[PDB]
Amino acid sequence: SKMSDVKCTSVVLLSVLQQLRVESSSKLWAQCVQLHNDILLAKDTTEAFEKMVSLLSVLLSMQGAVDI
Amino acid sequence: TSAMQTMLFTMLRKLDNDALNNIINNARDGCVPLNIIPLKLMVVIPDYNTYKNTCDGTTFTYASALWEIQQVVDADSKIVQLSEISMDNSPNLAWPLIVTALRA
Amino acid sequence: KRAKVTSAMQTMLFTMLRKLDNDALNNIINNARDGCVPLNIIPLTTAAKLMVVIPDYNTYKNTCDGTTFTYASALWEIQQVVDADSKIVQLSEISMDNSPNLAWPLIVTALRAN
Amino acid sequence: SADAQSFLNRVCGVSAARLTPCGTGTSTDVVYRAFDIYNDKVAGFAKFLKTNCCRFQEKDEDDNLIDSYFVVKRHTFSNYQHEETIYNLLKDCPAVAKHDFFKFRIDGDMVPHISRQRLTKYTMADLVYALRHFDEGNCDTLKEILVTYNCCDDDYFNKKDWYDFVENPDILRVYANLGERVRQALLKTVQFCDAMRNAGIVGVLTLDNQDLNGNWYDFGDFIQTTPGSGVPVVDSYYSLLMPILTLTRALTAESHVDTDLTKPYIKWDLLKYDFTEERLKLFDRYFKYWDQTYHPNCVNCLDDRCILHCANFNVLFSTVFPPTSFGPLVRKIFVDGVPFVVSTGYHFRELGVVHNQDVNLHSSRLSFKELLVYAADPAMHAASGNLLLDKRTTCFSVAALTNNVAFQTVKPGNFNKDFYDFAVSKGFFKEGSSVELKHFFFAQDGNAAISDYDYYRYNLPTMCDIRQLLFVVEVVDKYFDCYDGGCINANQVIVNNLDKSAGFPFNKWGKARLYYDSMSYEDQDALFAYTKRNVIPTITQMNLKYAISAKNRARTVAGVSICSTMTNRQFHQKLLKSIAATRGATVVIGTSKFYGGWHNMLKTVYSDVENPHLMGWDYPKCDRAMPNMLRIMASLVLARKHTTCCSLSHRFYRLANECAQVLSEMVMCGGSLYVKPGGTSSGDATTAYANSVFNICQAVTANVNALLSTDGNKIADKYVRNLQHRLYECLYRNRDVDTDFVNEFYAYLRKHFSMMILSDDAVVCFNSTYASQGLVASIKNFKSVLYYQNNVFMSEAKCWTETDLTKGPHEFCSQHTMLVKQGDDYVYLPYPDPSRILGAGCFVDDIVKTDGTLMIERFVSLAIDAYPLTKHPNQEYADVFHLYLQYIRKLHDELTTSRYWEPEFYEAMYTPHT
RNA sequence: CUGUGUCGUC
RNA sequence: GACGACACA
Ligand SMILES: [Zn+2]
Ligand SMILES: [Zn+2]
Repeated sequence: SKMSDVKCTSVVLLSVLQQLRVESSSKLWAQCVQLHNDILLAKDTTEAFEKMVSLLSVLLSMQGAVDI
Repeated sequence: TSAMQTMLFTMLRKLDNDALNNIINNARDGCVPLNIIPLKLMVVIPDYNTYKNTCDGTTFTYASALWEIQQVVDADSKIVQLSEISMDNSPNLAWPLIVTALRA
Repeated sequence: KRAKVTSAMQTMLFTMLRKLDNDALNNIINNARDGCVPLNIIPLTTAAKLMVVIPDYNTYKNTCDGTTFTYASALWEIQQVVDADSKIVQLSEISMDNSPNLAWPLIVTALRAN
Repeated sequence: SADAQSFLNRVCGVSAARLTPCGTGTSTDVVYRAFDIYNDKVAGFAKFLKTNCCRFQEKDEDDNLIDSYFVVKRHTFSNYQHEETIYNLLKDCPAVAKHDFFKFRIDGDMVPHISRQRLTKYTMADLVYALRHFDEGNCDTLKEILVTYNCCDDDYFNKKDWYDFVENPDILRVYANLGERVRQALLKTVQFCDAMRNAGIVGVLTLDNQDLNGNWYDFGDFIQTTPGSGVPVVDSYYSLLMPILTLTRALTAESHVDTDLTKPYIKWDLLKYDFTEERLKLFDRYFKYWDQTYHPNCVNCLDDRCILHCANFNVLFSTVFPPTSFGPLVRKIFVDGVPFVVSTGYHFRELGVVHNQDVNLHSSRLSFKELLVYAADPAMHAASGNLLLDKRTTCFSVAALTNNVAFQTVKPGNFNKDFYDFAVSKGFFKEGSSVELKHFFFAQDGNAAISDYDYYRYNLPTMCDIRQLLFVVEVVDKYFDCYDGGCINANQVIVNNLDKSAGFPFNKWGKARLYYDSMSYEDQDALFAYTKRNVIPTITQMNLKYAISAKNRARTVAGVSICSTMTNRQFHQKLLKSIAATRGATVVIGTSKFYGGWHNMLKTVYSDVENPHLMGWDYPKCDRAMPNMLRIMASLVLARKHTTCCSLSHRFYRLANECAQVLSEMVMCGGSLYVKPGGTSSGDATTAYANSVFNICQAVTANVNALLSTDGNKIADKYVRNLQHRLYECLYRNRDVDTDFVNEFYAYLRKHFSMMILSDDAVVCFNSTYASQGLVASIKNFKSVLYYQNNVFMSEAKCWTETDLTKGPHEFCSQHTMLVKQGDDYVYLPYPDPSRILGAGCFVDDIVKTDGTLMIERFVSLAIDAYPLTKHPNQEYADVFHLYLQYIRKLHDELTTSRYWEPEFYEAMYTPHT
């Protein structure tokens, strides 16, 4: 049961990523969408975790939201 | 706007993974990765009181895996060797210090 | 409902006709056998500016090297090289070592060098 | 022994005395060489077992075997004398393997026999066969044709997927490496046909009588007459050879200085568009004897069959001329004394050069229809746009319109509304459940639309077999008899979704409603009359779509301009509405899976098949791969209903308009025009029915090549043998139409192959015993037809054969089928994938459509098609729909007999209306 | 984008 | 019939 919630949270992660006008670059958005796609197309619970934490590293590299 | 961020934070505090909360805590207390974690990582440490707990020598605990510094950078772009960190010569710099690590 | 769209099409035609009633086009149609030439040659022969899209460094190397390259059998002088972010890129920043630091698709624009 | 050595020194005679005893002194009768025979008993293009051959082999220098065999047979005196008496006439032209007739005594006494000279190992018939009837795990005489001719290496096949087209497209190069050989074959066949005419030899030319080195042999089916008059019947050879002339590109050397593959490409004149004299010279060089008047242009044809013939020739004849001369032609039309540059003609890759007729310089002003036809051409757009060189794709770039290319991103779909909290609450999405959410709204970066449009790179020039197409068309039109058609006026047309994209440039000022309301009825009809005499090229804006899928590929939908659809609707609405409004036929479009629809459809497919086993298929990249000749065939089959409304010239101009507008038009992907090589533009008005016509064409072609390529000497029936005889005869003989046999073959198909064809997705109910004896087609007969006609490869992992009847089609229209019980009335039910249903439920396209205001109607339309899950034996499948109904009731509550809280709604949508 | 079916007001 | 929605190609 730790794959459906992971895929859905990856979807909401890519959504909140684009919501910050991150789509205004080539490398960053290409890598982000590759992460999201390889999360969705995954079945393993660990690779999805690694790509999730990489997406979260992307989200925290900027300063749009830190400590609610 | 804030609804997506709220849902994301709730269902990140619902997954409850080790590396996930590790990254979230480090980003809460200042440690921000200057790039995307590859699978060569750079992190900023806005202080030193919350740094003694994470790195010690060539060992670096981050992303639930091991990292290893290769050279440390400071604000004025000097190579701070890792035995300079002490309780006396601390306020002689701007606290954001770039740590350049590597995988196993 | 009708006058508006008629005027739209008419002024659009007469506007793209400003950069179309030049002398190079009249020259190339004065050479045809019956005043009829294919369309695929009109820009290739009389358009006074080139736009080449470039996905990576290897195609750039052999398509737009130096400053004067020859496509469509003419000299082209390069100005305003830009990348996928609509960001100007100097000719020095396009190097093999720095190629992984800039956007992949470039847009090199040249002018017909007489 | 010594007899064998004498046999060797005697077969040698004048050639090299270093032959290898391949087989034995006796006839080695090597098995399974595909023949092309036609006599009073057997007919077809099949793979009979040879018995008379003895394929000796010479070895090259250094004791290395070489590709050269002497086929020593055991002929009789009669045919021996016949062959000698028709070979002494032809002993001078090059395309004659030196038969070298002689005698010996191979029985101990008095036995005659022949011994060939340097033909090949494998035959031209084997080349054509192994290229047509392609098997992914049986192509043994195709891993040798490609190897023994330096085209590729042996280890190229250990690479898995070596044979595919849509992946590993270097096989195109490995095949095209045979182009010079096939061109030498064409040349030699011409130097043979003319050598026969000029020497008086009347007879027939077949494929298995040539050889890859170009040589010919088996000169027995001829007969001698007064020299100077004899004509060879060369329909079969050219017809069966055609489909590989554009698979190996036998005309890749006419683009050179002296037609060799070393000199530089012809520096063609940029301002030359006619090419009709070069076309006549191409025909006089390669098909000097193809016995039917070939017109270089297609405007000088006689009927749709002449159009198919001439266009099928030109689709190969126009791979030589530069791609910078096709597309529209332009002229300096003056308006008020100001030079306009618009289209006064068109050069088609197949239909030749066609000129308009309502063209006139020195116009004082322009009207609405004139402004439309002007601003719709790519002429004024590509004449003033910056020259473009797009290195991201292969399609011929034309002219960037704006000053900077535009990238567009594909957003990710919403997720996790309260219909996931409830899904995880009500015992779903737990550890390894029977269902798992496996349908997402995937996302793509900026460089997606152009990399997806680049998938037209799989569309190739294809020269279909014309003597077979000119019969498949009749069978298809028989499949389309029960529909009425014909041109309709403006007032009689009906338009739905009047607020969609009106195409480029028309989308810069409004939707299609704007133009449809601005134009008057007289103006629309005059534009239609004008387009029935003039050719109008248009532009299709190809943009990305936003939908859910189980893959991560992008979906690019195209929108054609409005001046194209506005006329195509008047042209085709009658026939399309008639196809939609009829039930019980083959093409099932306009059906309704509700109210016993699925059950009645499946019964009609089970109509009266004797020993039934269902089937199914899918064409990979169907739209990106459909050849231009098959698209033109579909257009002509749809236009065949016009016989009392428009003359031949009107209908030809309508076909040319359709081609220039939807087949090979200007596509604006991004901010720059491109040349679309072919395929079906999604925004076409008639694409869902052109795909049906193409579907029936592929199925009938598979049936024809399964009934011909079967060994007629192994057909226990006494009627199928004669039906196959007359099938081959109506294919490659009798240039006219044979309504008798067309009717009888259509009846045979309807009785033993019950198709069910909604666009691009079909299900069949074939007689299993016949499809096992080879009397009809199977998946092994669809894969091959695809590989040599549509230029794709149909993997057997997406094709299902159901050996049972109780359980219905595994998947038709993405729905499953479960034979259910409705009160002692066992009927069929369409049920979908529960993963897809749960995905559609949880997610939503974009965040304005969260089910918060009045959007429960979104969730009712999911249980309307997810009801039969409740009747599945797996309890979780039923719990899918029960969870659906529970949360639909909770939605109805929090929002406070069409009440969607009780299941007495979905139960009614599957029992007949009354 | 082209259509096909199925639901909701006037 | 007008509008909106969902599903299939
Ligand atoms: Zn003709
Ligand atoms: Zn008509």
